[PDB]
Amino acid sequence: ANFQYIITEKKGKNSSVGLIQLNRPKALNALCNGLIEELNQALETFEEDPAVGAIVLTGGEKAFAAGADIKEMQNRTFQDCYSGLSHWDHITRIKKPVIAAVNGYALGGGCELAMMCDIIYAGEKAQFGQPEILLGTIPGAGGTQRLTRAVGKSLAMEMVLTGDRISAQDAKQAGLVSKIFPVETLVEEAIQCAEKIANNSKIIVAMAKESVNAAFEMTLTEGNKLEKKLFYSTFATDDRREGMSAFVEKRKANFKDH
Amino acid sequence: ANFQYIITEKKGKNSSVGLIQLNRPKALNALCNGLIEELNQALETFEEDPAVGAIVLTGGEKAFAAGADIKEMQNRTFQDCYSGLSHWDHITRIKKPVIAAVNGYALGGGCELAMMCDIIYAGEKAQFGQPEILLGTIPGAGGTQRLTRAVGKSLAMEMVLTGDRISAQDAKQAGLVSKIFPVETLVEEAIQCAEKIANNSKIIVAMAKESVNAAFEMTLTEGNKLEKKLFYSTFATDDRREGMSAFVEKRKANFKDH
Amino acid sequence: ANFQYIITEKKGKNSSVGLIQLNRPKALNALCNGLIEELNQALETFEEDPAVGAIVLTGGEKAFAAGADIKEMQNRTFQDCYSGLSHWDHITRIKKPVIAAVNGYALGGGCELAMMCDIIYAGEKAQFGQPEILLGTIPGAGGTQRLTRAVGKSLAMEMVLTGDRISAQDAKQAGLVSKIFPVETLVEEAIQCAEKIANNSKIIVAMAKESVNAAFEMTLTEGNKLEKKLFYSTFATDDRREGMSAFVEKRKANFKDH
Amino acid sequence: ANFQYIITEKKGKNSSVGLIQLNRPKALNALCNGLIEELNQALETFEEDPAVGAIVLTGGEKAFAAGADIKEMQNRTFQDCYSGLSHWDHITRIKKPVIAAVNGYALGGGCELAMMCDIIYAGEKAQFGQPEILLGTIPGAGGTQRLTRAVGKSLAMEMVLTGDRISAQDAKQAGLVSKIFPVETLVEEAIQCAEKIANNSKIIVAMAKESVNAAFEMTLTEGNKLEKKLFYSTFATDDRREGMSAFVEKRKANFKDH
Amino acid sequence: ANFQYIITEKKGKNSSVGLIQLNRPKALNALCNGLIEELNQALETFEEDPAVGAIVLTGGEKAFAAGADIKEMQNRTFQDCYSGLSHWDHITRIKKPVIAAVNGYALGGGCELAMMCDIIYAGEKAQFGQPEILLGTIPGAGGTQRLTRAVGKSLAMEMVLTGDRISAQDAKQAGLVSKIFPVETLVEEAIQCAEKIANNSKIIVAMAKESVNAAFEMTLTEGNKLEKKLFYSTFATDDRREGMSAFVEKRKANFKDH
Amino acid sequence: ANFQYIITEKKGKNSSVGLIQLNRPKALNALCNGLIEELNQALETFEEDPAVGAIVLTGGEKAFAAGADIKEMQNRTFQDCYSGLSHWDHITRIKKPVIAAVNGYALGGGCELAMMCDIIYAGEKAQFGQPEILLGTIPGAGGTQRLTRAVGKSLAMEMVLTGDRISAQDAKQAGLVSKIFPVETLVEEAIQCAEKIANNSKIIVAMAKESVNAAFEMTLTEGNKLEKKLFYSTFATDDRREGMSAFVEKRKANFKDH
Ligand SMILES: CCCCCC(=O)SCCNC(=O)CCNC(=O)[C@H](O)C(C)(C)COP(=O)(O)OP(=O)(O)OC[C@H]1O[C@@H](n2cnc3c(N)ncnc32)[C@H](O)[C@@H]1OP(=O)(O)O
Ligand SMILES: CCCCCC(=O)SCCNC(=O)CCNC(=O)[C@H](O)C(C)(C)COP(=O)(O)OP(=O)(O)OC[C@H]1O[C@@H](n2cnc3c(N)ncnc32)[C@H](O)[C@@H]1OP(=O)(O)O
Ligand SMILES: CCCCCC(=O)SCCNC(=O)CCNC(=O)[C@H](O)C(C)(C)COP(=O)(O)OP(=O)(O)OC[C@H]1O[C@@H](n2cnc3c(N)ncnc32)[C@H](O)[C@@H]1OP(=O)(O)O
Ligand SMILES: CCCCCC(=O)SCCNC(=O)CCNC(=O)[C@H](O)C(C)(C)COP(=O)(O)OP(=O)(O)OC[C@H]1O[C@@H](n2cnc3c(N)ncnc32)[C@H](O)[C@@H]1OP(=O)(O)O
Ligand SMILES: CCCCCC(=O)SCCNC(=O)CCNC(=O)[C@H](O)C(C)(C)COP(=O)(O)OP(=O)(O)OC[C@H]1O[C@@H](n2cnc3c(N)ncnc32)[C@H](O)[C@@H]1OP(=O)(O)O
Repeated sequence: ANFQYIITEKKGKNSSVGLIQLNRPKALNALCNGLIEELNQALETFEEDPAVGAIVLTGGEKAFAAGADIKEMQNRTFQDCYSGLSHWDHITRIKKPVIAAVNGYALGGGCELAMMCDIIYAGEKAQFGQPEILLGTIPGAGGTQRLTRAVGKSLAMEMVLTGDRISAQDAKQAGLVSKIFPVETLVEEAIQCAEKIANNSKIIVAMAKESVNAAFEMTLTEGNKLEKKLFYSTFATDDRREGMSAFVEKRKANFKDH
Repeated sequence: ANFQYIITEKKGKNSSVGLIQLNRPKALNALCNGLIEELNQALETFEEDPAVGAIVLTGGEKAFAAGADIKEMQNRTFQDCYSGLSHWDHITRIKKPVIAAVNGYALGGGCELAMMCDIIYAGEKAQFGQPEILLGTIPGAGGTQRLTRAVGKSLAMEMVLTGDRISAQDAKQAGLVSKIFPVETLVEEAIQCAEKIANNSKIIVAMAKESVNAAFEMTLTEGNKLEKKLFYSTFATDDRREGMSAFVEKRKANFKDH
Repeated sequence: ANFQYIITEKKGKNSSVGLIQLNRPKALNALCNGLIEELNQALETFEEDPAVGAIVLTGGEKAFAAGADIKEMQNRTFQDCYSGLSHWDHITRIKKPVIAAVNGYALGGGCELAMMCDIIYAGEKAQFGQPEILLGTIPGAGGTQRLTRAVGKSLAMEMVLTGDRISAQDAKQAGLVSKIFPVETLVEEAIQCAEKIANNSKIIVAMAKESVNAAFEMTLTEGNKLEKKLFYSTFATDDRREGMSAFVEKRKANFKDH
Repeated sequence: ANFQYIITEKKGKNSSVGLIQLNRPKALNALCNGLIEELNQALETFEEDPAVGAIVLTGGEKAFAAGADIKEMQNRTFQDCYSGLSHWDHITRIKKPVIAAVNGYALGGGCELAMMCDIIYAGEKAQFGQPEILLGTIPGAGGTQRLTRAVGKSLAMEMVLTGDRISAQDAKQAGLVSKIFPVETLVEEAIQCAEKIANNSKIIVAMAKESVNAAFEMTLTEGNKLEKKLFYSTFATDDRREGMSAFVEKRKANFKDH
Repeated sequence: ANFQYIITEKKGKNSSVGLIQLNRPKALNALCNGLIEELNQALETFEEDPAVGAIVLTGGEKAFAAGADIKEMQNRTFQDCYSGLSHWDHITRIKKPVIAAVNGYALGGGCELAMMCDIIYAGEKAQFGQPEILLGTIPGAGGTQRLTRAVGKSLAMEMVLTGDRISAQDAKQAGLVSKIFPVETLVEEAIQCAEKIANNSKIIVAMAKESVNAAFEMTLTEGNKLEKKLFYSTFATDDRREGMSAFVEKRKANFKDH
Repeated sequence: ANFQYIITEKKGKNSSVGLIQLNRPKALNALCNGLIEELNQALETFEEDPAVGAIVLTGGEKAFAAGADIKEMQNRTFQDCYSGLSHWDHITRIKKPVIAAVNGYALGGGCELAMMCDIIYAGEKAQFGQPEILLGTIPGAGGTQRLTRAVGKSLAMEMVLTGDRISAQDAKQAGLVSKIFPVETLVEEAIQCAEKIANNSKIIVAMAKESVNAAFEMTLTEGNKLEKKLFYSTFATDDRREGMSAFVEKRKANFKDH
């Protein structure tokens, strides 16, 4: 469509990386309903596009996304909430992998949106935080849940109770993010990692992703049994036969996505 | 009351931080029943004090606490356990946040009491450990559970099976504690974090704390749903209206704990 | 027996440590059905030897193990999977502690084998990875489950979806391994950790290992209650009464394994 | 809208109950994609109607519904499944209560659809079953999960593994259904149970329905604590003050749904 | 003490049974704060009385208990709940078994109190219900959790969403209660069950009770393992050795509660 | 082999049902190690037999099994249990369905062995119980877990804490067993049900069985998703195509176990 709040581009080898860029820089990309509706639309389009194997989500160089728009919630009631932040986690239902390339601020709903991605790459000056407590509320889209599971009780409690930000280097050391890149090459490096993934078999990559996600939803006993079943499933695909022949016949693999 | 084994003080801005100091230096604050009874009293008194928004728990410079009291345990039988270990985890039922400021030894029951706190700050010479195995027993107040969830299986196995101590630095790197301070300022630094948590609304802070804790008790799916209900609940308070107004109007929020 | 693929030896003080070494260096220790079978036999023999209190598992300098054997798997089918990698987790059923000493490559099934040990020590040049996705399959023995639980979602997703390796240093920082040592002393350092475990009471150590393992199978509430029960159980042993009388009596405990 | 497969109607005191009637009896209400989409829209419409407080779902007199449409499924593949039957559980996302009035056959997808409702009333000649196994497949929409949790392992295994049907009386005795009525008054009796529900506050009913559904997603300890939060949240509503004043003042309650 | 709203007595063979009778019949046993505090005291006194091995909780003939007390809840606010019905589940922490003998009404808080006992015996005219919804609130002490787990989703949803009562016979058929007896001998029949329990070893009974309770708190795999460790623990008591010796020696066991 | 304690035969149409009869009538089939060992061999042999699709497990007319062997357990110690019950749950790892046909007593370990089967059919004079508590021990092979999940808390507590037996009719009413047959035809009836099961595809039957068992190990969300995956799996098989072709061609299906 004609997007007012984001820009999308297809990037990388063979146009296989979908790039979604939040673009509301005077508001440092605060998450408003308008922008969320567009993000959701773009994610669905990329998800349905057969040439796209992975998505990179990024913002501007000073901010991935600072916050939601407070003015937009300022006047709601308990009843309003309860009976009526609904479309905020559509990103968790995409099957293809999604990499957040975070430069600058990722705060509040912004930190949450990044944690919902499968992988996070941070720029050198990135900063993460959940300042919701400073506004008299608490994180409402996994900020108390995905953060704690990544960084441990002590650091998550400190962040959620004080609102204090942490640096890209603290995030990486704690495992909230897995690489740090220079500011000017962040998105390009995220695009390469996405390309590498997109070169894999899509149906296998989707099973792997589902398998890793399952580790937050099951005991280890049941997570292993699920994994084992996804693993048996891969033997029903041509890609599995091809990847393994390629290694025996010492050649490169040619996946076809089934 | 007139405490035999602890000292309590009110501190920080407006006396908003309750300080509790273990004070049985002759036994390196070994946690005998009597001391635990006084601790639980001091915590309840803080909890009920409307001036108090956070608590700091600390020992002396040489030990936070060197464990449960081995002398009191020596002569117990399997059958004493059964029909008889009891008020050891009252601290987990306090709604207000509790920060452990650990200088020196925190071993066995003492490491466990620190890990039950929301946040741990460590002094430069602090040491953590679970030496229970060296007495022919295992950790009995979360030392195999909270430790493992903070530092990973490999280090928690190594600590629990050998009894080896780790440093403050190793504890920080592993996410068991979140900051390290010089010995002589640790307690002051912990009070400053406490005072920051105490400036926020007491009822919102209690909710946020409940939400974070819930990351250890449910799948990520039901944790996100429970957080969302608590987020909705915030919109039932005056302090949520006041915080959101203050952000929009760009002024200091004046929270009144409801 | 007469082993083709591994070498076993008894080591440490009084020969209390069973060492198992994978020995199929022309395939970089690839884990074929034959070798898994021997490995399982060697594990059962050490578990049954009353002289052995802990096991070290290791490979060569260049590789701990490069994976399941891709040539045996090549012509498997979805129905073969279903109706017939079955003894692949026998190691998780050994009650005595097992430490992986990983030099060089630990990839795919080899990374998984290491992650199933209680403790991992890594050599300076070690590398961990899950390159299954490059063959059109996913990790099938815990590599989406135990990895995620040790290193966090972001790093696990990146490793499983790209197949990229991580260094020993990255692995320690993320808590997948708990110590790093020079290539040449690695095994010796692992035998020392093992010998220390072996000096402790075998019954309490088996309990303490169970308890730590429970942290991935239950909520924190229930894990604490199971631990408490096993902690009560220790009071049924001679070793528990000795270990604590020793401390009180200012003398060396002498453990009898009961 | 112009519905092919279902009929809808408002019923009961003040048009408070929305009635959805599946209406493809030349195929015994076999649930083809077409019918599901229609079903799903009707559910949404009643969900958004501020006059309706409960929905009654029902089929014809001889079949509630005899499964998904075996002819639509005949030629699908394993890769079709993976990459491409999907809106089957929209009903689980409706917040208002939904009662299944089941006359005649409710088999396979049909039995699943009824088990996804909150309440099931059965006509005297109703029959429930999961005959998937007779087609070479297994239940795919909760038939091995919701059935087993309602009837116990022995009866579920017998049903799933043989395909045998059970009677309305066996279903009530086992707790899969909760009342039995004559074939010819079943719908009207469901409607009167729905109107009783619709007389209660709509926000409170939604909270209660969520509490009860959480019994299948959490341990009891966590389900109690979630329940407790929803219970406290009711005190933020006018409806609660109103129901409770009306008891005290011995008068009827007048609820406003907030 | 000198009780205002309850009566206690010791009954059974050798006065081995503590009987607690709720006694506020002019409010049908509405559970005000005051009565809750005396119940809790009486429970604690039987728990510590070494002559008592099991407790029987009953009410009057027309009512066991009609609920929490609506006049004391009437003016509470959301902030009251929050930063404030707290000692309501002390009965769940008593180690000795508690049997509810329910004659007459057990509604709302009163149904919940009975579901918190280990065993419920119902008189012929008893009725069970959760009418909270009719007051614009939801059950707040396990009514949506313990009821659903006993009777299945359909019947719990119907009860919680309509407020309708069910009979003693429906409750027994659904497994909410496990015996029905005549109104006039109900309490003596419950005493008989408690005396039988009290003749058994207290320590093994307590462990059996904990093992049954674990069935609502973990997966079947882990509850089997918890149970196995409790079963090994029994072999530390004299009573277990006595119990089996007596079977093999063809004589009566004499238990000694250890 | 030459079994001392059991008898096996193949039965039903096409000899498709493996019948294992416990045959140690002078001890009422008390389950000593020797008998468990033979039991497990007989089950493995039927598991591996491509003509067998289901197994019927039975005892004699007077006792299915009266428990673990009290004579063998008498002189065990705490410490024996630690290091040394072990192959007691091999039956739970069989993929083919197992039906217990219980005539007469099934008590203690014998009630537990029946509950470990997928389906229980009971003779008219069968009796179920957990009399462990009368020997000073608790159930140790699922008696506090599988029982409670089948019959609800109240009846399970009453059985486990008193040792009282329940009839066949009480068991069927509570959902512990799914059908009652006359004593002299019970085995023939169970074999007929096994024969139906064995008419279906063995690979689809095994997946159906694994799905149903999953209901005890996962929240409903994750149980539904695992089931979905299994459902997709079936589309990789020939039997799924054949069964669904057969309905539509209105002929009888010809399954080939793949
Ligand atoms: C449910 C919870 C269960 C918890 C279970 C547990 O925590 S089991 C407990 C686990 N923790 C312990 O095993 C650590 C035990 N303590 C030590 O190992 C050591 O004290 C230490 C390395 C920390 C410090 O050695 P030092 O030589 O500096 O100090 P020293 O040992 O002389 O201690 C000073 C005095 O405190 C006493 N003391 C120290 N630790 C104690 C303890 N846990 N229980 C009782 N008393 C203790 C001593 O015995 C000595 O008293 P006297 O010389 O005057 O007698
Ligand atoms: C349930 C579990 C499922 C597990 C599934 C898995 O683990 S799937 C497995 C995942 N792991 C594998 O993908 C890693 C494959 N291996 C490699 O990429 C590479 O070998 C390497 C990166 C380790 C290093 O390569 P190098 O070039 O240094 O060494 P090179 O490739 O010459 O390998 C040395 C010899 O070992 C053999 N070999 C190496 N890895 C093997 C493996 N995993 N399975 C079988 N055979 C293997 C190769 O064929 C060459 O054998 P010949 O020259 O005699 O033929
Ligand atoms: C993800 C979710 C997955 C769900 C997957 C599933 O539910 S698998 C589906 C499971 N359910 C099915 O097995 C039930 C199949 N139905 C039956 O076995 C039988 O129809 C019956 C026992 C229900 C009733 O038999 P009767 O003899 O009275 O009626 P009869 O067999 O003639 O059926 C009446 C008409 O309905 C059609 N029909 C009935 N059930 C159907 C189904 N599931 N798919 C499509 N068509 C069906 C038939 O083809 C016939 O139409 P025509 O004569 O015009 O052709
Ligand atoms: C955390 C936990 C939360 C728990 C929350 C709850 O249990 S909420 C509460 C839920 N339970 C209630 O909704 C049930 C309320 N009660 C009723 O519906 C009805 O009393 C009844 C069907 C039980 C019986 O009706 P009867 O007509 O036979 O008796 P009747 O209504 O005249 O009342 C007898 C006297 O008892 C008092 N009474 C009855 N139930 C009460 C209650 N739950 N709390 C306060 N007082 C109660 C009434 O005021 C009247 O006193 P006066 O003569 O002085 O006026
Ligand atoms: C991990 C799993 C742990 C499991 C733990 C358990 O199952 S503990 C086990 C729990 N189950 C038991 O408590 C039930 C024990 N048995 C009884 O209560 C009773 O035998 C009975 C009520 C079923 C039937 O009484 P009757 O008098 O008809 O029959 P009787 O008692 O004479 O049994 C006939 C013969 O078999 C023997 N016998 C019966 N049950 C036995 C058992 N569980 N272990 C060993 N031997 C047993 C008797 O000792 C007797 O042999 P001799 O006369 O030669 O002596």
